[PDB]
Amino acid sequence: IQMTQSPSTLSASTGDTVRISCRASQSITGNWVAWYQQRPGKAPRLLIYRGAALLGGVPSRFRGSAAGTDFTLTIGNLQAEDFGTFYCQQYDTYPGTFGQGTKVEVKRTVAAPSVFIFPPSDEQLKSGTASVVCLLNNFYPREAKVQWKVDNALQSGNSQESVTEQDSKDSTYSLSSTLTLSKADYEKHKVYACEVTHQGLSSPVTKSFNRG
Amino acid sequence: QIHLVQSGTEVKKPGSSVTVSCKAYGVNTFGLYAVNWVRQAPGQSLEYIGQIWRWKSSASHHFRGRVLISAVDLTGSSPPISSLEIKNLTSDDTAVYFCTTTSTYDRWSGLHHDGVMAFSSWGQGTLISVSAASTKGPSVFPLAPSSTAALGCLVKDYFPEPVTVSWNSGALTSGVHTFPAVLQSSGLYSLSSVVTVPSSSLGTQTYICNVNHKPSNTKVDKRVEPK
Amino acid sequence: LGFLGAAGSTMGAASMTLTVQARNLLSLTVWGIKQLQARVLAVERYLRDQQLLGIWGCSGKLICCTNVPWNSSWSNRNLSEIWDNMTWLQWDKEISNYTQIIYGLLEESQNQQEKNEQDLLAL
Amino acid sequence: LGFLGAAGSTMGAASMTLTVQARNLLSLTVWGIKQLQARVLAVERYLRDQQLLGIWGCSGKLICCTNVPWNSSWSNRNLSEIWDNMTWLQWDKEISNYTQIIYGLLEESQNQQEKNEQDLLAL
Amino acid sequence: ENLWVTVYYGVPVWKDAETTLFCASDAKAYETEKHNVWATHACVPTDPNPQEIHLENVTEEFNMWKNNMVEQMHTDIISLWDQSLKPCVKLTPLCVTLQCTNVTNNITDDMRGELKNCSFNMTTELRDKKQKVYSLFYRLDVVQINNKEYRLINCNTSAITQACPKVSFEPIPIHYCAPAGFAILKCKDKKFNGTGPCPSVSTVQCTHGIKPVVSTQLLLNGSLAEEEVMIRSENITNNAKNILVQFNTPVQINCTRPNNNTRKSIRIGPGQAFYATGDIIGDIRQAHCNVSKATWNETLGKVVKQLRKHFGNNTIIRFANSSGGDLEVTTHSFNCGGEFFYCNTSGLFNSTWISNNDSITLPCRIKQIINMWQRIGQAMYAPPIQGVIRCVSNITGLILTRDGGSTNSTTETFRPGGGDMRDNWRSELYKYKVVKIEPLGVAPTRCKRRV
Amino acid sequence: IRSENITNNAKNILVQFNTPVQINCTRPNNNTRKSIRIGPGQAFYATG
Ligand SMILES: *[C@@H]1O[C@H](CO)[C@@H](O[C@@H]2O[C@H](CO)[C@@H](O[C@@H]3O[C@H](CO[C@H]4O[C@H](CO[C@H]5O[C@H](CO)[C@@H](O)[C@H](O)[C@@H]5O[C@H]5O[C@H](CO)[C@@H](O)[C@H](O)[C@@H]5O)[C@@H](O)[C@H](O[C@H]5O[C@H](CO)[C@@H](O)[C@H](O)[C@@H]5O)[C@@H]4O)[C@@H](O)[C@H](O[C@H]4O[C@H](CO)[C@@H](O)[C@H](O)[C@@H]4O[C@H]4O[C@H](CO)[C@@H](O)[C@H](O)[C@@H]4O[C@H]4O[C@H](CO)[C@@H](O)[C@H](O)[C@@H]4O)[C@@H]3O)[C@H](O)[C@H]2NC(C)=O)[C@H](O)[C@H]1NC(C)=O
Ligand SMILES: *[C@@H]1O[C@H](CO)[C@@H](O[C@@H]2O[C@H](CO)[C@@H](O[C@@H]3O[C@H](CO[C@H]4O[C@H](CO)[C@@H](O)[C@H](O)[C@@H]4O)[C@@H](O)[C@H](O[C@H]4O[C@H](CO)[C@@H](O)[C@H](O)[C@@H]4O)[C@@H]3O)[C@H](O)[C@H]2NC(C)=O)[C@H](O)[C@H]1NC(C)=O
Ligand SMILES: COc1cnc(-n2cnc(C)n2)c2[nH]cc(C(=O)C(=O)N3CCN(C(=O)c4ccccc4)CC3)c12
Ligand SMILES: *[C@@H]1O[C@H](CO)[C@@H](O[C@@H]2O[C@H](CO)[C@@H](O)[C@H](O)[C@H]2NC(C)=O)[C@H](O)[C@H]1NC(C)=O
Ligand SMILES: *[C@@H]1O[C@H](CO)[C@@H](O[C@@H]2O[C@H](CO)[C@@H](O)[C@H](O)[C@H]2NC(C)=O)[C@H](O)[C@H]1NC(C)=O
Ligand SMILES: *[C@@H]1O[C@H](CO)[C@@H](O[C@@H]2O[C@H](CO)[C@@H](O)[C@H](O)[C@H]2NC(C)=O)[C@H](O)[C@H]1NC(C)=O
Ligand SMILES: *[C@@H]1O[C@H](CO)[C@@H](O[C@@H]2O[C@H](CO)[C@@H](O)[C@H](O)[C@H]2NC(C)=O)[C@H](O)[C@H]1NC(C)=O
Ligand SMILES: *[C@@H]1O[C@H](CO)[C@@H](O[C@@H]2O[C@H](CO)[C@@H](O)[C@H](O)[C@H]2NC(C)=O)[C@H](O)[C@H]1NC(C)=O
Ligand SMILES: *[C@@H]1O[C@H](CO)[C@@H](O[C@@H]2O[C@H](CO)[C@@H](O)[C@H](O)[C@H]2NC(C)=O)[C@H](O)[C@H]1NC(C)=O
Ligand SMILES: *[C@@H]1O[C@H](CO)[C@@H](O[C@@H]2O[C@H](CO)[C@@H](O)[C@H](O)[C@H]2NC(C)=O)[C@H](O)[C@H]1NC(C)=O
Ligand SMILES: *[C@@H]1O[C@H](CO)[C@@H](O[C@@H]2O[C@H](CO)[C@@H](O)[C@H](O)[C@H]2NC(C)=O)[C@H](O)[C@H]1NC(C)=O
Ligand SMILES: *[C@@H]1O[C@H](CO)[C@@H](O[C@@H]2O[C@H](CO)[C@@H](O)[C@H](O)[C@H]2NC(C)=O)[C@H](O)[C@H]1NC(C)=O
Ligand SMILES: *[C@@H]1O[C@H](CO)[C@@H](O[C@@H]2O[C@H](CO)[C@@H](O)[C@H](O)[C@H]2NC(C)=O)[C@H](O)[C@H]1NC(C)=O
Ligand SMILES: *[C@@H]1O[C@H](CO)[C@@H](O[C@@H]2O[C@H](CO)[C@@H](O)[C@H](O)[C@H]2NC(C)=O)[C@H](O)[C@H]1NC(C)=O
Ligand SMILES: *[C@@H]1O[C@H](CO)[C@@H](O)[C@H](O)[C@H]1NC(C)=O
Ligand SMILES: *[C@@H]1O[C@H](CO)[C@@H](O)[C@H](O)[C@H]1NC(C)=O
Ligand SMILES: *[C@@H]1O[C@H](CO)[C@@H](O)[C@H](O)[C@H]1NC(C)=O
Ligand SMILES: *[C@@H]1O[C@H](CO)[C@@H](O)[C@H](O)[C@H]1NC(C)=O
Ligand SMILES: *[C@@H]1O[C@H](CO)[C@@H](O)[C@H](O)[C@H]1NC(C)=O
Ligand SMILES: *[C@@H]1O[C@H](CO)[C@@H](O)[C@H](O)[C@H]1NC(C)=O
Ligand SMILES: *[C@@H]1O[C@H](CO)[C@@H](O)[C@H](O)[C@H]1NC(C)=O
Ligand SMILES: *[C@@H]1O[C@H](CO)[C@@H](O)[C@H](O)[C@H]1NC(C)=O
Repeated sequence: IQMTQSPSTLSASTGDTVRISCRASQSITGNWVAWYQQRPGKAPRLLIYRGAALLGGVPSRFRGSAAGTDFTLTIGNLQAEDFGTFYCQQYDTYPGTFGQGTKVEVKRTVAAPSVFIFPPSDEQLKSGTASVVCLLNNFYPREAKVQWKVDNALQSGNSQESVTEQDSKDSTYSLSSTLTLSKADYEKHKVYACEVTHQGLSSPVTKSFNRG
Repeated sequence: QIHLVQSGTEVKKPGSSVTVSCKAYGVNTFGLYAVNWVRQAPGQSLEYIGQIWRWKSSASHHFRGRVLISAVDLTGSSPPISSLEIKNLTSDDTAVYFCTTTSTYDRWSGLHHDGVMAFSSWGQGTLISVSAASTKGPSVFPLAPSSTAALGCLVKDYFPEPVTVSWNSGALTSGVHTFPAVLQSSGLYSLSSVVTVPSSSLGTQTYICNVNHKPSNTKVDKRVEPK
Repeated sequence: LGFLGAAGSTMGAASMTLTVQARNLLSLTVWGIKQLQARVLAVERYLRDQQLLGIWGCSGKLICCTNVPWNSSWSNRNLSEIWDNMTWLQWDKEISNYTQIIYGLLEESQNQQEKNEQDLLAL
Repeated sequence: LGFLGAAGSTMGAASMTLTVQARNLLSLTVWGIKQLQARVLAVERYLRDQQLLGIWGCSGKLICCTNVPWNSSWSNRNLSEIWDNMTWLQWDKEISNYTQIIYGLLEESQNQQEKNEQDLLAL
Repeated sequence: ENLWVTVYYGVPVWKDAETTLFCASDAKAYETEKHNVWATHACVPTDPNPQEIHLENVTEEFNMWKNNMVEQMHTDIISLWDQSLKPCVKLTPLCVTLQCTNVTNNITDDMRGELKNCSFNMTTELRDKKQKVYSLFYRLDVVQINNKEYRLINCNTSAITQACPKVSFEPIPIHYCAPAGFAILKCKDKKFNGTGPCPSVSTVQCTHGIKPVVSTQLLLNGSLAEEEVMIRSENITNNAKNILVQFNTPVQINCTRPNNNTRKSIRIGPGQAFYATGDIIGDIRQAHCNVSKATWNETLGKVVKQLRKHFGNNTIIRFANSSGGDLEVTTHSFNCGGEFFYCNTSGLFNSTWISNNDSITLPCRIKQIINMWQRIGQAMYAPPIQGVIRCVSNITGLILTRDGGSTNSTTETFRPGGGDMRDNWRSELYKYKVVKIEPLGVAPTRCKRRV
Repeated sequence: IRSENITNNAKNILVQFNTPVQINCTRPNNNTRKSIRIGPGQAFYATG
């Protein structure tokens, strides 16, 4: 058997009711399904077993349900401690199998990022490398892609991204893109540009810089 | 009062062997508990490895003939301890291994289904880093501002983890966004830590980032200058 | 052989030895008090499933075939992996979610062929 | 719905809900003494009408049709003013003069088709 | 393809369930009688040949420390002693001051007062007149208050109730049977340590004979391990947890009260007699238990071999005598024919073990006022036995204890210890689990009831 | 109002309020229990 959770991201605001769904390949008529909650930088945590049985000590806000092939989890009256991956396990047949995850986030409101481009460091240049970076700050709906246009030319296959966790105070994200390239090629190119496409902006804003 | 505590983070050569331990405090015996070993890949879902249920060990299909699970009972000074040994490490064996335990004493439980269990108690994490190349110092490069803006510091080609970044000897904390490290294609790591400050104060106040590195014992302090 | 001897046998092989278990379920100092509540507790517990086994119509039987289908959402197993593969304890642990549903269908379906047979007796 | 819910319903409408009442009749300090005579008094009172319901042949049934006629001097009412008009309590109060007569005819007529069926089994 | 629900009755399935077990006593009054503090008359007759059914294919799980068969036998014996001590004399009139004098004095030994000759005033017959009586008391039961004046050890904290002199104190085996619809599961494992799966289970109607003998530091007349010495502790890494050893071979212990006592009756009231000690006919000797020096030595090297399975194969294990507490926890106290001994078990636990005919006499002493154990302001006076006491029994285990310091130290000390008679019942009932049988089942069978 | 015989003076009358009336009261003295031994294993709990 293999469980299939949905949706993979289920951002919701505190104080409401939430519902994770979990459909197994075949019918589990014994209700051999448990629900685990993982928080950032911690070990998983059992909430529900045997379909909809509450493990001792868990808040009574959780409420599972079994339907043969469609098992659900209801986080009613959401607090701030119930944000994190929710895993689906089935112990009906060997071996136990997990789902894939369901990240629960906060709602707040849509924001917009503040892009900042930087040049290859002069000290870093002497090392033989000319890596360049793109940095967004304090945006939302993630869903952000960085378009690297060098000499008015698209660039791909040499960009690495890193997104930080959701902020605790403002519930805001961040992202950084870096192009790793040889020092010699850096001089050959003329103009460097970073293009960002986000739902929070009316049009794709592009901030670029000139070599030197 | 069940408290499984495991070993610490370790980096192993791609081809050596490892042994993770898990001391079970609050577990009376391993004939009344089942110890299952599950592993979480860097960004994947948890994967089940093997178990010792009635003093008879087993491993899943992937790990058969390649993993070893053992356990000893309550003895005098230490608790029941279970250890997992992985031979012939590969590049994909780096994950946060977990030690788990379920109470099998009750026969009508539902936490266990005649051989397969739900994991009621978890360890804490024994992240194993299987990688090549020797430890490298944390060379730092500056993200000098140029034309409210946000500056920062760049650290790359350092290994293994971790590195702690403090600005102005850890004085300023507001606006600091230390992005998580990203593994490169040359078996190394890099990261960027930046801070957002008002433009008018760029020249009035100096900003310095502290690059700390435990494995290499190399601590580098750098000063950034707006362009 | 013997009371509970076929406890680890598959479901099929333990259905031949029902009368061994069925004939064993009935059988003022500190000793007298606790010997007198053992007798009382053993007739009220035996009469609890005799009444239940009677609203289902299986009064004087050890195996009774009923008029309610299996619904296949209670257990979607074969008729061979259930009767030679699973012991009675395993089957009970698996079907424990729907016993209170199957039990209520067994008596609502018996006082429906008790009025249908009562209506048919007048014709 | 519920134990005794159809108490004010006519005889006809309260005969559909028999299994509600029938499944509810069984279920050393000062508290312990009076909790122990409540259990004893409730298993014997339940076995008094199980035995009675068995010498009449209606062992595992909630409605049993018998081989004794009504005699029309016990109650000369219609079959419609009895089954939709009179509640069970009214009928009991009206027919309370002849219950000990009807009860003795129900068992003398059952151990007469028990010997007739015993004689018919040899042929 | 279509299936129908069919109910089965008498299907083998059970659940753990605590219930009220009762008696079966094989040794009913065999035309001999002498009612005791226990079963005898009132316990239901036992089967001439009990039935044991070996459940094949089945692996149950036992936990000797969450057993409710022993938390129910514990209160069945506190209340068998209460119900036999309510209908006889209460020795409240004996809270007078006694004018005790040493029986020997300049007679023998160092002038030790092992026995005192106490005379006191009491109201015999009429409640006005009180005549001067006397009796022999032990030094363990008189507290000097200040030929000085004494008083009974008990009667500033507890109420004495003389044990009725017709009941017998000799334990009679008791079988704990289960009502109909319940069964007791017996672990037929020969190396069972009371916890974990037992792959060889069995079904019995009720347990074997269990003598209700209570003792401290040494389990007398118990049951022996089939193969080897067995160590059982609730938490073998906790010093506060007792350790229960079980000998595969008994160690015989003989001991006596060689003084030919004589019971005498004192009238404490109308229709109430106090059974004191008149005198001693012959030499005044000391009580003592005897244990073979070689048999104890080899049986104590079997214990240290198993203690090395939990405390490292290479460690020095030394036994020491009990540290402190009541006279019943610091001494091996038992009850030999209605007489309560408190033997000094310091010559037994005086060893030290490193990793690679003669007798031992233990000076017991007698007590006559006995307090109840898990504590109450209550006591029992045991009337003297007229004659010479001589009983022999088997040591079948120990109740040990560890002391803190096993964090840096490379040695283990094992003081003996008792005082909790709940650890007396679970050295016998450790292998028994009570289950309840659920006989109704449903299953699809493709039957169909004929309409 | 409920009485067995509302025309009999020897019959009590039982009133029942629809809304409770709260009644607070206290023993404001900070007493202290002390034990007196009236016999062997018997204590009389007097006021010190
Ligand atoms: C109350 O009473 C109870 C009843 O008496 C009592 O219970 C007894 O408890 C003791 C423990 O105290 C039990 O003994 C332990 O049993 C453990 C279980 O071992 C089982 O499994 C292993 C492994 O089997 C796999 O591999 C083999 C092939 O190698 C296959 O054949 C197996 O089928 C299985 O293979 C599957 O699984 C693999 C994954 O593991 C897959 O890869 C594979 O594809 C398959 O899917 C078996 O070897 C064992 O068999 C042995 O015993 C049987 C019967 O005796 C023999 O016939 C057989 O030949 C073997 O000898 C068994 O089936 C053991 O793991 C455990 O062993 C540890 O401790 C002992 C000493 O105590 C050491 O000798 C041993 O080396 C282990 O020590 C290591 O591990 C501990 C714990 O982590 C470490 O602390 C220690 O430092 C050491 O680490 C070293 O070794 C590591 C390798 O393991 C290495 O990686 C490390 O780096 C390091 O160097 C021990 O033997 C005993 O069985 C119980 N008795 C009963 C009847 O149940 C209970 O204790 C009492 N209560 C109290 C409180 O005392
Ligand atoms: C561990 O288990 C052993 C054996 O199970 C016990 O040994 C028994 O100890 C008791 C107490 O001393 C013995 O009972 C006493 O026996 C005395 C001598 O026995 C003679 O009489 C019996 C019975 O006729 C014969 O079988 C035997 O061969 C001897 O000829 C008696 O003199 C005692 O009698 C006094 O007490 C009884 C009962 O109270 C009165 O009726 C008498 O009038 C008299 O006052 C007493 O009967 C018993 O015989 C021993 N059995 C064995 C097999 O040796 C251990 O005591 C026990 N230890 C512990 C700590 O529990
Ligand atoms: C002697 O202890 C009581 C004293 N007095 C009373 N009562 C007085 N009045 C009333 C109503 N009860 C008692 N009731 C129950 C009592 C007990 O079971 C009880 O504690 N033990 C009985 C078994 N045992 C011994 O053999 C013993 C064994 C080895 C060494 C020393 C003594 C231990 C203690 C009890
Ligand atoms: C199947 O049955 C089991 C037990 O028969 C159910 O587990 C219980 O679930 C409730 C729900 O809150 C808990 O309160 C109980 O504690 C659980 N059992 C026990 C013994 O504690 C299980 O929920 C059932 N399956 C489904 C899908 O409802
Ligand atoms: C048995 O006793 C030991 C103490 O000797 C207990 O072990 C401790 O458990 C607590 C609970 O988490 C830990 O914080 C301590 O570090 C442990 N100490 C040692 C020395 O192990 C153990 O929990 C007890 N067993 C049970 C089942 O309660
Ligand atoms: C205990 O003391 C009493 C005295 O109260 C002793 O009784 C006296 O014994 C002597 C010698 O046998 C007699 O001459 C007296 O007549 C006795 N007096 C009474 C009042 O009995 C008794 O012998 C002493 N017992 C022991 C064992 O020393
Ligand atoms: C028992 O009571 C008698 C009195 O009935 C006590 O004897 C008296 O002791 C006092 C001591 O001061 C003398 O003054 C009296 O003259 C004595 N009376 C006599 C001898 O008749 C005797 O001490 C008491 N014994 C006890 C309490 O053990
Ligand atoms: C003390 O132990 C011995 C065993 O050494 C007991 O004698 C055995 O008793 C059993 C039955 O109780 C017999 O099957 C053995 O054949 C006997 N063996 C020997 C050597 O006699 C003796 O009964 C025990 N005494 C007690 C418990 O008081
Ligand atoms: C203990 O002392 C009593 C005396 O009270 C002894 O009983 C006497 O025994 C002798 C011979 O055995 C008889 O001649 C006497 O008539 C007996 N007297 C009484 C009052 O019975 C008893 O034998 C002594 N016991 C032991 C073991 O020496
Ligand atoms: C305990 O007493 C028994 C007898 O009650 C002693 O057993 C005797 O042992 C000797 C060995 O020297 C044998 O010759 C005898 O035949 C045995 N007698 C019986 C009746 O068996 C035993 O030796 C005593 N043990 C101790 C330690 O005193
Ligand atoms: C256990 O044995 C030790 C020594 O064998 C005894 O220790 C004595 O304790 C007393 C305190 O009451 C000291 O005054 C002595 O000096 C100690 N003797 C030695 C040699 O150190 C201890 O009393 C014994 N305890 C028991 C219960 O047997
Ligand atoms: C029990 O026996 C031991 C030894 O047989 C006694 O230990 C003696 O204790 C005193 C002081 O406590 C020491 O002066 C002696 O030297 C000890 N004797 C030995 C041989 O070591 C102990 O007193 C006896 N009684 C108790 C209650 O422990
Ligand atoms: C424990 O045993 C040891 C030796 O086995 C005893 O040591 C004694 O120490 C005294 C010291 O004054 C010597 O006079 C004795 O000769 C020693 N005994 C032997 C047999 O040599 C120690 O007394 C014993 N302790 C107890 C409480 O019995
Ligand atoms: C009643 O009096 C008792 C004194 O018997 C008070 O208890 C004392 O409280 C003070 C502070 O509250 C402490 O410092 C003392 O140590 C306490 N003494 C004892 C013996 O407990 C008690 O607080 C008083 N209660 C009230 C309500 O005033
Ligand atoms: C069968 O079981 C399902 C599960 O709840 C139920 O909805 C349905 O009414 C039952 N009957 C039939 C005929 O499927
Ligand atoms: C059920 O029985 C049929 C009959 O041949 C068989 O083909 C099928 O494999 C069985 N199913 C299982 C799961 O064993
Ligand atoms: C009582 O009378 C009302 C009014 O006709 C009727 O609806 C109701 O059914 C009667 N009682 C019962 C139990 O039906
Ligand atoms: C009895 O039923 C018949 C059937 O039609 C009817 O004609 C007659 O009036 C009824 N009698 C009474 C008393 O209602
Ligand atoms: C127990 O399991 C074995 C394993 O082959 C089997 O042969 C045996 O039949 C089982 N027990 C019973 C009573 O059938
Ligand atoms: C009895 O002997 C003890 C032993 O020390 C002594 O203290 C006491 O004074 C003696 N009493 C009499 C009355 O001789
Ligand atoms: C016998 O006792 C001595 C010390 O008294 C000890 O050294 C020896 O090991 C013992 N022998 C056995 C076989 O235990
Ligand atoms: C004996 O010593 C070995 C040391 O290799 C240890 O592993 C073992 O637990 C000890 N006890 C035994 C083998 O019973």
